Amino acid sequence: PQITLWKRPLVTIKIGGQLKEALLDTGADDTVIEEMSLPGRWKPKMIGGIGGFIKVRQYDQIIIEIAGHKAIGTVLVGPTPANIIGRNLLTQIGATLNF
Amino acid sequence: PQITLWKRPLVTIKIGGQLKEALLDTGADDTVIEEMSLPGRWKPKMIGGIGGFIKVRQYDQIIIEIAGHKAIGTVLVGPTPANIIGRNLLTQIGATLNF
Ligand SMILES: CC(C)(C)NC(=O)[C@@H]1CN(Cc2cccnc2)CCN1C[C@@H](O)C[C@@H](Cc1ccccc1)C(=O)N[C@H]1c2ccccc2C[C@H]1O
Ligand SMILES: [Cl-]
Ligand SMILES: [Cl-]
Repeated sequence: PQITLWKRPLVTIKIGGQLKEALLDTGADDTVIEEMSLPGRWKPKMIGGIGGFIKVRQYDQIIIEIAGHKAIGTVLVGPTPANIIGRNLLTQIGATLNF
Repeated sequence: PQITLWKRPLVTIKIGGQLKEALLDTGADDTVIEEMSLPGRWKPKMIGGIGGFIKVRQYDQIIIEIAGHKAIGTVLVGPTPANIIGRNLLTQIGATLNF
C-alpha cells in the first residue's frame, strides 16, 4: 500500500502467534516489541531512544508478518512505549519513503 | 526521491541559513533539532520516546528546507540525540511510505 503520514503509520503484525499493532518507523534501526515470549536463545542489548537507553532481550531469526508481508529478522523485546517496526524489517517488506 | 531503508534515511536540511543532517523519521510525531538559535518566542513541550521524555523549546512557523523541499512549520529544539524530521514536516513535503 501507500501510507500517508497524517497520523501514526500503524499496522497489524503477527509475531509469536500473536496479533499486535506496531508503528512503521524509518527512524528506528531495530524492531522493538513490548514484553512477550519468543522462541530460542536471546542475549541482552541496550538501545537508545530520544529519552535515553532501555535494556531489551535480543532474539534472532524471528518470523514476522507485517501488514500481510512476511519477513525474518532480529526482534528486540522489552519495556518499549510503542511496538516499533524498524529498518531491519522494513527493508524486507520492500518499504520505501517517497516524496 | 524514493528512499530505501538499508541505511539510515539521512538528508540535508537548511534552517537559519545553515545546512544540517537530519533523519527522516516516520515514527516521530514532531521535528526536533539539536541546540541552535531560532527567532521569536517559544513554548514548552515534552516529547517522549524510548528511554523517557525530554524537555524542548517549541518554535512555530519556522522556515526549513528538507532535501531541497521547502516547508514552514513547527520545530522543537533541545537535547535530542539526533536531528529528526517527523511527521509534521514529512506531510508538508508530501512524503509517504510505500510497499
Ligand atoms: C530502536 C529504537 C526504537 C530505540 N530507536 C529509536 O528510538 C530511535 C532513536 N534515535 C536517536 C538515537 C538515540 C540514541 C542512540 N542512537 C540514536 C532517534 C530516532 N528514534 C526512532 C523514533 O522513531 C522512535 C519513536 C518511538 C515512539 C513512537 C511513539 C510513541 C513513543 C515512542 C520516537 O521516539 N518517537 C517520538 C518522537 C521523536 C521525535 C520528536 C517527537 C517525538 C514523540 C514520539 O513520536
Ligand atoms: Cl535483522
Ligand atoms: Cl530494495
